[PDB]
Amino acid sequence: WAESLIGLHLGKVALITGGSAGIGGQIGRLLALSGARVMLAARDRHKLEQMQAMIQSELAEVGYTDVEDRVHIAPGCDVSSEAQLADLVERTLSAFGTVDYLINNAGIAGVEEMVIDMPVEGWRHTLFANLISNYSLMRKLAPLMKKQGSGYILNVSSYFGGEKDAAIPYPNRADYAVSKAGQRAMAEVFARFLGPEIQINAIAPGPVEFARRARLILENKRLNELHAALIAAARTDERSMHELVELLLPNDVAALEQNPAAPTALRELARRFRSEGDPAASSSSALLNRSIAAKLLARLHNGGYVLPADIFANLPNPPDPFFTRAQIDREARKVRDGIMGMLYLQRMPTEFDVAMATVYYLADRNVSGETFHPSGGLRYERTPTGGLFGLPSPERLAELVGSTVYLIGEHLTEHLNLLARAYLERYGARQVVMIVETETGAETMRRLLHDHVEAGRLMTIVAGDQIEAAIDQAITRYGRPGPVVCTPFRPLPTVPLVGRKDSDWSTVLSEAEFAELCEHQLTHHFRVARKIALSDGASLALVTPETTATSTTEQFALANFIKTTLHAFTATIGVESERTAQRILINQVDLTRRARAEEPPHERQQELERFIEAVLLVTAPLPPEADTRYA
Amino acid sequence: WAESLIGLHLGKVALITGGSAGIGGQIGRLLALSGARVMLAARDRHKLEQMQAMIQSELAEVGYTDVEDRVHIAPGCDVSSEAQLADLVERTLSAFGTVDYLINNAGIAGVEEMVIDMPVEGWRHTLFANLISNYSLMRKLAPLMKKQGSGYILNVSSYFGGEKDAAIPYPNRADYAVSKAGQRAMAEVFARFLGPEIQINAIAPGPVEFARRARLILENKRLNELHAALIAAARTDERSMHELVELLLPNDVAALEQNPAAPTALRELARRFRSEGDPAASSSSALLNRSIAAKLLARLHNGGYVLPADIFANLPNPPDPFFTRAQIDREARKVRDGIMGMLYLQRMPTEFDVAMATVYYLADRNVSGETFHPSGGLRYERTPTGGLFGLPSPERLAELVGSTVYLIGEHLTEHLNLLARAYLERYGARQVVMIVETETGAETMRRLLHDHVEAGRLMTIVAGDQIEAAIDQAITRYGRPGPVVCTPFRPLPTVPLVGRKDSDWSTVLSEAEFAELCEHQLTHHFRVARKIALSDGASLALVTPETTATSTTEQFALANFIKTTLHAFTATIGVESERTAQRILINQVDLTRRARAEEPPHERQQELERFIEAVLLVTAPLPPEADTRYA
Repeated sequence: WAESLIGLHLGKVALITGGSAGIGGQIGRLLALSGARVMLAARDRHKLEQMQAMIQSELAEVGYTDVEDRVHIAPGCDVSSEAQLADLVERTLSAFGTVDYLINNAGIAGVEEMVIDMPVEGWRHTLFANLISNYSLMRKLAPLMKKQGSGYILNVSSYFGGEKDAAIPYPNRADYAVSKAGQRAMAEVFARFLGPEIQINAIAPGPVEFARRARLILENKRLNELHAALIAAARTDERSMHELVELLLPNDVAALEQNPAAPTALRELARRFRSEGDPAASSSSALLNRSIAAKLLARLHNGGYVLPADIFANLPNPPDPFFTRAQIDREARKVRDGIMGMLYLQRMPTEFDVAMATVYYLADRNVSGETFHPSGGLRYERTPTGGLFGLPSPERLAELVGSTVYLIGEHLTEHLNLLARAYLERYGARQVVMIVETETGAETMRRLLHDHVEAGRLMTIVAGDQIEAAIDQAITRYGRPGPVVCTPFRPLPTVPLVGRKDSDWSTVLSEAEFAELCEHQLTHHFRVARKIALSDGASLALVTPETTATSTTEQFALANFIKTTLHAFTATIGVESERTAQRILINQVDLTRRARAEEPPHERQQELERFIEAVLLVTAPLPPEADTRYA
Repeated sequence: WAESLIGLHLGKVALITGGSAGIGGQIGRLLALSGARVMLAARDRHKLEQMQAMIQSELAEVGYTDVEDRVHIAPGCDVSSEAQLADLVERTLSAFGTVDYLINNAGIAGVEEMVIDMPVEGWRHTLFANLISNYSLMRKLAPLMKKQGSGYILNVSSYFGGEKDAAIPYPNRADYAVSKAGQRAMAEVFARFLGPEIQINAIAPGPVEFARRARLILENKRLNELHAALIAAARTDERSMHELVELLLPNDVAALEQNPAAPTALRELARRFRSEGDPAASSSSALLNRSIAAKLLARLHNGGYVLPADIFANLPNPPDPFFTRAQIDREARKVRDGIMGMLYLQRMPTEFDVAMATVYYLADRNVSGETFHPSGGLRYERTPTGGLFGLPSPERLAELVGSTVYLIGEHLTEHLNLLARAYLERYGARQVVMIVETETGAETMRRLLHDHVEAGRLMTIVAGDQIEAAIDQAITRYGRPGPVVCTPFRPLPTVPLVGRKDSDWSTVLSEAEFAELCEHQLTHHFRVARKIALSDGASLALVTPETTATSTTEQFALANFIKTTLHAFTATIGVESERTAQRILINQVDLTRRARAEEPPHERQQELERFIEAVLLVTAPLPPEADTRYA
């Protein structure tokens, strides 16, 4: 079966991260059979050694000699560590000389939580492991590729990283989805710079070849239903969140339902628990357990709600089982049937087959900037990214009277000034809280908005790199937001994206600068979305970098990289929020365009008004339902 | 070099249309080397025989025996003819038994004109040759594939057929672009029905490996500039189009520029010809030649303008050269440099290389509904298809007072009623001309709109299958349109899209019914767009079929097929119109959605209002420029 492969990649040197198992192991195996010398990098030494021994044995079977020279390993390699990536490249070049194929295959599942349960450092770790590592190894290996005249970079992405002009939501997986989309976007925007010498493509396989995860889903559902009901009740109830949570302390579903003084949101939730609950499960008669309570308390504390850390210290523990085996097995079959039901071909691909298709694809010298699907044929949700638009309804705009608006930004002073004035002057917002990065940014906005500052309608807060603490200041001092608009603090850098063939690339976008780019243009939005969703914001517009007719070709590339990658975040958290009955509406407003000629004197003011209308379209709330006694 | 290939497809039977040359010939060649028995179909017998002889010789070289049994040909095969497709399938099954791989490769370039110069029968011929042929061969070969448990359909599409969620404009090639997009859309929507037994995918290669075409471009540019200026002048000049064309009869650029009584549009055009013209070319001193005049006369006659057929009979002939060799060679280099400048890899792929990548791809058993790019890495324009939107500006809506609106449809009576009322009652349109297919449709709309009928604001015309003649009736009797809205006359069919494994497929969507689908859901819109652009309509909304919660799964599939395929048309004619300085704004409004659960009692009226707003957004004209003496 290896006859088609032998010789296909003879004389190539390949580095495969995550090479000890899964798709990466099979790509390493089949590249070796096809004649390439391979360096397999992974964290676990023992698994790598077994893989290396298996491959070398198979090479000897089909006639290669000196097989120890053809398959090397790099154990203990954590691709999230920049120092270890340098060590890996040094080890590889010492073994084999120049690398022909960089197979960026390593990937961690990530935090596996909803955004509002996702620690910021956990999100960052996923980005370093799954996305920044890919840029870093390219940055270390592309100079030698370009010098020798040929090279190939393959980022092993995922179907759940989306496609060129559409985003794919991956609820409870926003960090993973963003890193996958970033892998594809890196190929899309770096191809023109890396050509003609170097090809760069992504592969995005679909599903490839349990009770514990199902129980977690049910525990998460209980958490979401409680959190949404408490957030909603605190919105329209005179009682504090502290007083509302005290209603849950008896941990008695029927008693809460029957409490005439409990808010309707909580009473109706208790009725649902009793009706939809399995009578053999204690979740049908108890509101929560200690694990759910602690996670709920963290959500509330992370949303700026004030309540004692020991409020659940005397919570009665429901007896096992909280969910029955029947409930858990039912959810597990639902998960499995959902995944199987995606497959047009009704059969799960193997890792071997996906690797074989990838190894054939690597022979194709005429593709760059593409995302190849070695398996696919999937019925799954899809959100085409952006377009023509208009203004929202007059009744939705009338809902902005008296609102509290947060605006976040620094560099886009003209946008921030106009947006503040539109909310305040056109739609009678009560106040605008302007959250900037630095004192210099604060003074700039205060001068641009001096009239509204002097009248108490424009407040400024300096966030620095502590945006969550700044939002807590806004919550405490000025009240929770309705609309929030989040723009990046920083402009895009202007450094080269590739080096000249005979240069040392010393001025090219560094590994650290790429990480800084992700921090200011992706993580910035995730932190705001996380905090604002937790803090009961009504709507949130995420704004991507601006490009103008004077932007450089590299800035256009990076803007489109950010636009594509952020659309995966926006799509995912949108579906997460909808499916969990959070009310917050999260949307993305793009300021950039792919080509320079598409940029706007008069067209400038027209472009700024279009931005204003797009933001109003996604931040103007719906009017409440009418009083049924009269209308 | 064939070592990787031998055995890869051993025992497969493949039918390749367009198999005598180009990519199809190389796919046939490499499939044969890989062990498949191949039937090569093409029109020219001699070229096919040479290809067959070359392949058989190569098979004998690498060790196959009885090579005449491995490579057959089907000469004189015109895939645009349904009868010849039946003959081809009978010939193939007689030779080889069941076909494993259908390689739908045949394709003609098509009409190679702008939509407004494109004969309707020429458009239809391209659809039959390039798109309907693909369905017809699938319909004849899929039953045997499903019966034996395996099969593969590959539609050889093009990069200029777009991608899953974005359209790619191909000006002067709308018929080709639509057929290419339809090939991809057929794979996308039929995959779920054809699985698990049958895979269906498309390939969309980019450019693969002149003075005459450049001269045609320059002649077309002269045509476009004259036509746009005449159309514009007739709009605001008291003189008839007949009288305006008489100003061109001296065929003297300088005299027209200097004529104080000539409309400013024509005087400024003549100045441009003199300034931008090569003084050694007679196009700098003569307005047109007899070839351009005849094509211009056809445009005007096809737009309902009245002027004698012999109006250019005494036109002075400009001496050669009309365009200089320098001008022609300059345009030729511009065309070439444009295509080369697309390639990220700065090198043109060969037909052999694209075929090799396709033959490797055919081994992948885990992909269906995909579009594989065997070459790619292209910097080219892209229009992401659809989304959130709003209402247009109040000043744009005020421009609708006194307008003449055409509405075209029959089945969507509720949409047509509401749209007519919105234009008439909300925005003070002067009149609405309702163009339906049948008398029964006319009486239905007349009853729904009886108040506006009785008041002279709603006129009805019955078009049958002669929509162009019906529009001429509207032009003559009621005046030229501003906004036009074009909806399909017919609903989508409800027949099965595949048959049961042991059935004869007698109820499955027939080849004729697929052609009828294209006529009513694609050609219908092309004919209207062509006629309305020629007739100086100000805007045109193309509306795709409606789906509701009661639509069948097959109707959802066909609606998305039409939506994807029509977006290629809309994108192409949009860019064509913009690049040639036509003022007409053409956009697409989609009524369907991919999934059934995404369909709307109350949500129904909300969905209809959204449709109204989308149509107003693309049909409300811009206000004119203000009088500079005062503002």
